[PDB]
Amino acid sequence: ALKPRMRKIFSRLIYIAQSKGAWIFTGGTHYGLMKYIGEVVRDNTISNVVAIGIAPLYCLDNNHTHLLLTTEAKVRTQLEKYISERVIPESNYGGKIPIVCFA
Amino acid sequence: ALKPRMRKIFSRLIYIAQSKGAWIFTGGTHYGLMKYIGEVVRDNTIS
Amino acid sequence: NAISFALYKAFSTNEHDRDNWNGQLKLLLEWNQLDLASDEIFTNDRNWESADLQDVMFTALVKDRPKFVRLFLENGLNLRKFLTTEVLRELYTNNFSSLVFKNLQIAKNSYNDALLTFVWKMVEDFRRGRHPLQALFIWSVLQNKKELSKVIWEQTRGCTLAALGASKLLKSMAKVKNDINAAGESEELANEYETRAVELFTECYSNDEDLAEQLLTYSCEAWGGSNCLELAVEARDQQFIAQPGVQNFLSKQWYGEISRDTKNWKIIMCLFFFPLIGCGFISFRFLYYVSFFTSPFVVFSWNVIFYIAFLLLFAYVLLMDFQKEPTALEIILYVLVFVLLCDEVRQWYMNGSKYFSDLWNVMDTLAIFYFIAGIVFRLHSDESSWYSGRVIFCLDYIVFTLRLIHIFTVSRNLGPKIIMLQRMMIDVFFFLFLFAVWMVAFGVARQGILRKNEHRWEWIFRSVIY
Amino acid sequence: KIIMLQRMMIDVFFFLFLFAVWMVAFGVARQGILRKNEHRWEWIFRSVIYEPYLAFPEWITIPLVCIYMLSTNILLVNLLVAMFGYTVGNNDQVWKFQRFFLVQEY
Amino acid sequence: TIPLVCIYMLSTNILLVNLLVAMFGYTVGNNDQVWKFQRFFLVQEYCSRLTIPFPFVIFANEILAW
Amino acid sequence: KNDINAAGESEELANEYETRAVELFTECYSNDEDLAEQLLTYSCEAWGGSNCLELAVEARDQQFIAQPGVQNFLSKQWYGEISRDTKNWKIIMCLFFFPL
Ligand SMILES: CC(C)CCC[C@@H](C)[C@H]1CC[C@H]2[C@@H]3CC=C4C[C@@H](OC(=O)CCC(=O)O)CC[C@]4(C)[C@H]3CC[C@]12C
Ligand code: NA
Ligand code: NA
Repeated sequence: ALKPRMRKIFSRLIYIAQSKGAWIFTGGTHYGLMKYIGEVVRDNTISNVVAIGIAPLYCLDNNHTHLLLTTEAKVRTQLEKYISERVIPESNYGGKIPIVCFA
Repeated sequence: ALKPRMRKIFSRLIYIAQSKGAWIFTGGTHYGLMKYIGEVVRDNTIS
Repeated sequence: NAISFALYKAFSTNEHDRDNWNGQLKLLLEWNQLDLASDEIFTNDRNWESADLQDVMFTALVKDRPKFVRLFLENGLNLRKFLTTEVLRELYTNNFSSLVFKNLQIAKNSYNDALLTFVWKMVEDFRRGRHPLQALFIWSVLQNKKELSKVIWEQTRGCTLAALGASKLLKSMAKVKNDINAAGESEELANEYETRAVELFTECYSNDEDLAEQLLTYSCEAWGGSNCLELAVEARDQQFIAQPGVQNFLSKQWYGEISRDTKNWKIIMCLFFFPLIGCGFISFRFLYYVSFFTSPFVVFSWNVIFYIAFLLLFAYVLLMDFQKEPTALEIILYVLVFVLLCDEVRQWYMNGSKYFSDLWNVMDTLAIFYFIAGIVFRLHSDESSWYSGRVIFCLDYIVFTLRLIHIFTVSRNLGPKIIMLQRMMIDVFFFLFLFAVWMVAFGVARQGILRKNEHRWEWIFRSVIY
Repeated sequence: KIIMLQRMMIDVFFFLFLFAVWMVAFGVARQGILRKNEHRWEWIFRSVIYEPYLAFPEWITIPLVCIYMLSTNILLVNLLVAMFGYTVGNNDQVWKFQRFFLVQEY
Repeated sequence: TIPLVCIYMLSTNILLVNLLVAMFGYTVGNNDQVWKFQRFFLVQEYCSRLTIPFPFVIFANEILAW
Repeated sequence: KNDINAAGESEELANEYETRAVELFTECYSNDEDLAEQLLTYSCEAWGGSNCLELAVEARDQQFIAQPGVQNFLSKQWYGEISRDTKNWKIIMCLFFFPL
C-alpha cells in the first residue's frame, strides 16, 4: 500500500540521495515500493542516484540501472560491510561511507 | 551560548538595575555573558 | 531529520570523537540539524575553544545554512574579525553564482544608479585583487539568500540604513526581466526590508523624535553615499515614507523653524507687516527674521505674492506703458524674467534630461524662451515688428498666468488628490492630442471640398490647421 | 450626500476662481492686442474684466493653439478634480455627524 | 449625406470615449501609502529648491550608542 | 439551464480545476521557465486537439491566464526575440536607422 504518506518518504529520499549521490539497494522486482522507487530514479537522472536492485516468477523491475540477480540475501550483507569498512580520505563521516537501512 | 532568550533576561535586568541604580558583580573577563553584560552597561550609562 | 539523526548516532558512539567533536559538527552541517547541534554539540560541558569554528562558518555560508550561521554567532564568533579580505574574495570569485552576476551587468547598464555603481565596483575589485560586514550583507542580498541575509543584517552597525539600502539593491534588480522568479523573490524580499525598516524606525520614533531625525540625515561614512531618507525616495519605498514618523518630519521641515501650532494665517499676516514678527505673534521654537525668511513655507509664500505682483506690473506695462521706448517699467520687467531665468539654469542643473519630462517645467522654460523673442522683436524700431513684439508679449501673458494657475492647481490639491491629479492631466493631454489629430483630418476634408481646390503653395501646409 | 456636497461646493468655488484668474489673463491678452492701444484712463482697470464675458501669423498661430491646448487642459483638470474631491477621505459615521451638525445649527 | 452623419456619429464616439476614459484614468490602480509618497516627492522637490526668496536668487559617533 | 443545480455544481467544480491547474503551473513555473513554456504549447496527441494555453482562452479561465507565469510568457512573446531589458525607446530608435 503505497500510501500518500509512504510515497512522501520514498520520494523525498530520492532527492536527498540526489543531493549526495547515493546508491539504493532494493529488491529488484516489478512490484510494490520497489516498482515505485525505480520510477523516481528514472525521473531523477535528468537533473546522481544509482538504484542497484538485488533479487510465480517475479517480473523484473525495468528501472534499475544495475541489477544483481534466500541464496542472494547474503552477498547483500557482504556488500555493505565492505562498504562500511571502506575508509575514504575525503573523511566527512570519519571516512567510512555512511549507511542507512530503511525498513 | 547567549541565546535570544538568555539575552532577553540579561538585558531587561540592566534596565531594571538602571531604574534602581544597582551594582552588578560579575566575572571581569572578556568572554561569555560577562562580555555581553558589559556591552549593555556601556550602552546604558547614557540614559 | 531521520537520516541525519540516525547517522549521527552511529558516529557519536565510536568513543573516539570526544576529541574529534569537529567531525560531528561538519556531519550536522552537511545536513540541516539545528536543534540536534545546539543540544548535543554546543552545550558547554564539552571543551571547545570557538576559534577553530572559522573553517566551519565558511562552509556554513556557501552551502546555504542560514540556521548555523546564527548558531555560530550566538555561540561566540567575532564576525568583524572573521571577515578577512581573502575570505570575502573566496565568496565573490568562487561562490557567487554566475547567473546572478550576469544579472548584475544587465542591472547596472539599463538601470544605472549611484548605489548600483558602488556595488558593481565592489563585485569587480573583489574579483580583481573598510566596513567589511557591510560587504557580506551585499553578498547575501544579491543572490537572494532570504533566510541568511536576515542573520547578517542583525550584526550591522547601523540598521535603519542597511535595511533600506538592501531594499534598494533588491528593487533595482527586481526590474531585470531575465528571470522573473528571481526578480519576483527580490521584490518580496525588499518588501520585508521595507517592513523591517518601518518598525525599526517607529520604535526609534516612539522615543525622542529629535534623536530619531538625526539618524535620518546621517552621513553613513559612504555606505552608499546617501542618507537613510534619500535612500528611501530613490528606491520608492512607499511604506517607509508614508509612515507618520517621516511625514511629521517633512511638515516640521516645511514649516521650518516656525512652530506648526501658531495658525495658518498667522504667518501670512506677518509677511505683509514686518513689525509683527518681533512680537510674540509667531512662536518659532535675537534676530528671528533670519529664521523666518529661511523656512520654506514663507519662501513659497513669498514666491506666490511676488509672482502675483509680477503679473500686475506685467499687465500695467502692457496697457498704459509700452509706447515706443523700453521704459523704466519694462527694464524691471526685463530683469525679473532674467531672475526667473537665472534659477532655470540651476534647474538646468540636477535635471539629468528627465526633469524636463513632466510636461510643465518645459512650459515654464518655453515661456521664457518665448519672452526673449519678444525682446528681440522689441528693439527693432519698425512698426511691423513693434506690433509683432506686442503680440508675442500678450500671448506670453497667458503662459505666465498658466504657471500661476498650475501653482494654485497643485498647492490646493496637494494631498490625497495628487494621484488623481497629474494622472488625469496626462489623460487630457492625450485626449486633446486625439482632438488635434481629428482637427487636421477635418481640415483636409474641409480644404479638399471647398474652393482653392488647385490653388496651392506652402499656404496649404499652414492654412489647413487653423 | 452632505459630505459629498459642501466639499464639492468649495471645489467648484476654487475652479471658478481659477477661471476668473484666466479671464483676467485672457482680457489683458485681448486688450493688449486690439485697438485703444495707448488710449488709457481708469477705464482700463474696469474694462479688461467684463470684455471677455460678453464674448501677421508668420509662425505665431501654431503656439496660440498650443496655448488653446494648455489653457483648456489646466481648467478642465481643475473641473474634474472638483468633480471627485469628495471621493478621497468610517464613512458611515462621518455623514451622520455632519447630518447632526447642520440640524443642530438649525 | 447619410454616411456623413454616420461619420458624425463615429467621430463623436471615439472622442467622447477618450474624454470619459480621461475622466476615470485615476480610478484604476494601499491607496493610503501611495498618495503620501507622492505628497512627499513633490514637497521634497520644492525643498530641493534654494530656500531664499525670489528677488535674491541673483544674490545667491556616540549618538549611535543610543 | 435545464437544471441550474447541475449547471451550478459544474461551475464550482470547474473553478477548482482552474485552481487545480493554477498551482500545478506555478510550481511548474517556479522551476525552469523555458521548461514550463514548452508545456504550454504541447501538441497533446489530440486530446482535445488544442494546447494547454488555447484550451484556457476558449474556456475563459480567468484565474489561469491572469497568473504571473502566463502574463510573463505573453510579454516575452510580444517583445519576441528582443529582450525586454533594452529600453522601450531603444527599439524605436532602431526602426528609423537600420545600422543601429
Ligand atoms: C491679497 C492677494 C493679492 C494675495 C493673496 C495671498 C495668497 C496668494 C497666498 C497667501 C496665503 C498662501 C497659502 C498659505 C498656506 C498654504 C498651504 C500649503 O499646503 C501644504 O500643506 C503644502 C504641503 C505640505 O508640505 O504639507 C500650500 C500653499 C498654501 C495654500 C499658500 C498658497 C498661496 C497663498 C494663498
Ligand atoms: Na477655454
Ligand atoms: Na465632434
